[PDB]
Formats: sequence, C-alpha cells, structure tokens
Amino acid sequence: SFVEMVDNLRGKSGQGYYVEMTVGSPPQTLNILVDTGSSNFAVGAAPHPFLHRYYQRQLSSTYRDLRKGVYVPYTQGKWEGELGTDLVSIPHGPNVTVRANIAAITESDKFFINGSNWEGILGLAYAEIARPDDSLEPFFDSLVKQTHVPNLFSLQLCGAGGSMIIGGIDHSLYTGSLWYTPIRREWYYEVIIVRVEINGQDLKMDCKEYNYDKSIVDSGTTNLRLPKKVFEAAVKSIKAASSTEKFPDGFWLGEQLVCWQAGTTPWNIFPVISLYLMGEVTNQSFRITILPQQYLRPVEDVATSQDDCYKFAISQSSTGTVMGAVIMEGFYVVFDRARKRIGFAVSACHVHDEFRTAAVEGPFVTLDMEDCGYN
Ligand SMILES: CCCCNC(=O)[C@H](C)C[C@H](O)[C@H](Cc1ccccc1)NC(=O)c1cc(NCCCC)nc(OC)c1
Repeated sequence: SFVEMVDNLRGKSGQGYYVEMTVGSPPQTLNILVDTGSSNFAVGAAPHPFLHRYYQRQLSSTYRDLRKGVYVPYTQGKWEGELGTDLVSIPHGPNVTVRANIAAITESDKFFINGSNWEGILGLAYAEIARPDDSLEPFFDSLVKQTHVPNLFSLQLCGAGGSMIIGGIDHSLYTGSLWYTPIRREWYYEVIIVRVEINGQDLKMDCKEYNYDKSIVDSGTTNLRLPKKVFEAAVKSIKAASSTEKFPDGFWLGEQLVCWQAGTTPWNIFPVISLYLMGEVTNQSFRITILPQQYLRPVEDVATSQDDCYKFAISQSSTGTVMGAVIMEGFYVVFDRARKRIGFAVSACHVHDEFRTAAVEGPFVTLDMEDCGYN
C-alpha cells in the first residue's frame, strides 16, 4: 500500500523536488532534495543565508560523530562538512526508522538555492560515487539493509509536486506499459541511448556520440544536457524547425528567456525529441518522446503577468548526457535496483496539449546496441 506516498514531493524542475524527512531524536523535520545523480545524504548543519532551518546535531541524543570530513562537488555547487550518523525517517514514506550516514554541511558554495524551500539533499545513486569513498553506505542502501523495504523506488515528477514511491511501483501513477532499460553500471543510474530523432528525423550520428562519457538519469538536474556534438546537432535541428520566429542566440544558451502573449505560445513550431533506449531483449529498444512543453521551461515574469515566458532547458555538457528533471516530468520512472533496470511509462501527470503526446513506445529493433556505450 503505497497510497500514503502519493504526492509526497514538492518543488519544481527549476529549483528541485524535495521530500519531507526527519533526522535525530527528538525528530528534526527537514525538506530534502531528491537527487538520483549523487549518493551522499547531506543536510545544512550551520546557518546560511538561504536556509530557513538546519540540522542541530547538539539537540539529537542519537547523533554519533564519525570524526571524518567530507566534501562533494557537483556540476553546480559544492559543500563540505562533517560525517556522522543519526536516526532518519520519511513521514510520508514507509513507516520505518533507520540509522543512516549524514554529512552535516558546514560550508557551501552556490549549493543552496534562494527560496527553494529545501535544506538538504538525498543522493539516491550507488556507493561507487559516494564521497569520500564507496565505503560510506548511501541512505537507500541503509534503508534496504536495515528494513524489509524492497530494493526499488519510483519517481513521478510533475510540471506546472510529485511522488516518490519508496519500495515499489504504484500503478495508479501511470498509464500504458512500463518499458525497461538496463542500468549499464551501478554508479550513476547509467543508461545507453541508441538513437535520437527530432520530429521523426534521425540525427544520424554514431550512437557513441549520444553517450560520450556516459548517459545518466538525474532528478537533481533541471535540463536535458547533451555532449557538445549532440547539443549542436539538436540545437541546429530545433532552430530550423522554429525558424519562422526570431530568438536571440542567448536564448539557445539558456541565458535569455522568451515570452509571448498568454495563450499564444507557438508550441507547434517546436519539434518533439525521441530518445531511444537500450531494451531488455536482444536487438530491442524503445523510445520516449519529449514535447516542447518539457524543454521550454516556464519562468515567471514578475514585470507584467501579461506574457508567458520560457527558458530553453537543453544545455551543453562536457560530462555526457543527463536526462534531467524536465525529461523525467510527465513520465513515471522506476529505479528497479533489484533488477538493475530503469522503467519508463507515461505519467498520470503527463504534459499534454491536444495535438501531440508524450509517449513511451516499443518495441523497436536496433542492431549492435552494445557498440553505443562509451569506453
Ligand atoms: C560526486 C559525484 C556525484 C556528483 N553528481 C553530479 O554532479 C550530478 C551530475 C548533478 C547533481 O544531480 C546535482 C545535485 C544538486 C542539486 C541542487 C543543487 C546543486 C546540486 N545537480 C547539479 O549539479 C545541477 C543542478 C541544477 N539545478 C538545481 C535544481 C535541480 C533540479 N542545475 C544544474 O545546471 C548545470 C546542475
């Protein structure tokens, strides 16, 4: 019975999705960003301009110091602090309490986000990328070891809350079939993209380019991030499709925003993006189709609530493909750790106009999918 965990997430793709958690004895309540792109559980533990509250180790009778420091650098931001353990619970999660590793953040740089309403981060990926090293057991590993919570969780991120189903799959959160792609290696949630189409036209690149470095699923990043060569081809194709309208080159860099009179956004001139993922069966893939309503991120114009403004949510990467929050929105994503696979289905909170639809479709036949992984 997962109904208690439905709608247990708040926040947005721009500043992160967070779940409520309690740490220590007596319980201290904190809002924690859910991050499938990392593996450290860390909380603000000292005053900071953008923190409304923080973990007070001194007030917890169950806190234990590990006398070890830690620092984590991300694509954006970094923090350092002191490692320790304490009792942790998830109010709108499974009814259980675990002793988990906790990094008490004492200094940070461009990590906390003004007005985000979260005070910590829950890294849900594997120990291989945990800092300072892989012997620091991540939270979800601790959860599975100390309780009977099954070794999987699912994320339903919704655009303009959501759900994190801890320990299972809630069939009422999606429609259609779940399609699974193998987790290539247990460090990030690494996957293999075997084909990319824009408005049904193949990008016709060596599929190794799509995974150049790696390809990961990351709820803790906003954008779809693409390696240089793929980003240029994708932007070139998207510009061509919307060429009847003018945008400054800063828009295509995610710097500048674009606006239109409310209700006149020309969605039809922006193409759909189809990402084909390696399937579970020999020579078989499936595809997920991304609408422009996902990669044109709505941004509030505080000057005049007249227009509808958007930011281009596709950016260039030097560390491989990242399927960020705008890609996961509208899909139900199953992180099936027990079976080393990630499932995609159309979400019940799917983004839809009236002419096109986000979709998860298969099967497709794709030869030599193994040659698409970077080495
Ligand atoms: C040590 C090995 C593990 C390192 N693993 C990463 O480094 C991954 C690739 C990355 C994280 O998901 C990071 C988590 C995060 C979340 C909030 C604030 C800072 C960092 N996220 C980003 O670094 C990132 C976040 C955002 N926006 C914040 C809202 C998130 C929905 N924007 C970016 O734009 C480039 C990058």
